[PDB]
Amino acid sequence: RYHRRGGYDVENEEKVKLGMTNSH
Amino acid sequence: MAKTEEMVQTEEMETPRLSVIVTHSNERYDLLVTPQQGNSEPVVQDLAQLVEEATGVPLPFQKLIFKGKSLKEMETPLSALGMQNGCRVMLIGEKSN
Repeated sequence: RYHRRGGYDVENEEKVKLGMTNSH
Repeated sequence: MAKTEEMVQTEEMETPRLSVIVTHSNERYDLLVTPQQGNSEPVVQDLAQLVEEATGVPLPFQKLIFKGKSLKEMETPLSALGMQNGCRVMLIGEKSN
């Protein structure tokens, strides 16, 4: 996804159980 | 954390070493204060441009809530646009980059 740090590292992700890269 | 008595940040054409702390949840970018007014005193579109140019994000795509005002072309008088070295600005939402 074209979203630098959104929800996860940068990709859509399937797990999404760690907001470590949600914005940071 | 008193970002006021400094006046020594990023210097530009008219801006006398003035940069604002643009924070987005955790993300922080350094943007130069909008001049063409009175050096330490920026324009009314300052807070709006600060967050916008901070990452190239359109105003309706963010929600600036700081400097004792809200994101807009004009809200509160320039005298209340953070009379210091840029002050601090934060927006709620996403960012188009």
